[PDB]
Amino acid sequence: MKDKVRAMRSLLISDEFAGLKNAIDRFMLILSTLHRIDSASFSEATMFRVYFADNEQTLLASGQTTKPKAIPNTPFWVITNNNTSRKQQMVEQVMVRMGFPSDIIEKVTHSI
Repeated sequence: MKDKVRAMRSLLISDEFAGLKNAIDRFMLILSTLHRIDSASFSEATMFRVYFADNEQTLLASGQTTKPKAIPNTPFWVITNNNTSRKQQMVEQVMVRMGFPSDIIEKVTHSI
């Protein structure tokens, strides 16, 4: 887990992440990165209100105004009809389930 923590820390100080001025894109890059780091763990944590799916329609079936969006470089979709607080909670839920320690989770969610 220490190397996974290191990867999330590396994201937070990366040029790509720093350049993002909007919460939605930071949210998305965080999710993409979590999947990159451990796709199996990410899959379990997200497929476990429904926030995530492996297709757009499932999320539209949950609600027509959920504004589902594809998580880049993954097979997954996430609802985006939400504020930054809710985005933070979603990322926390995922990262807790994937086994991350709270310290890095706080830094990652605060960055959204």
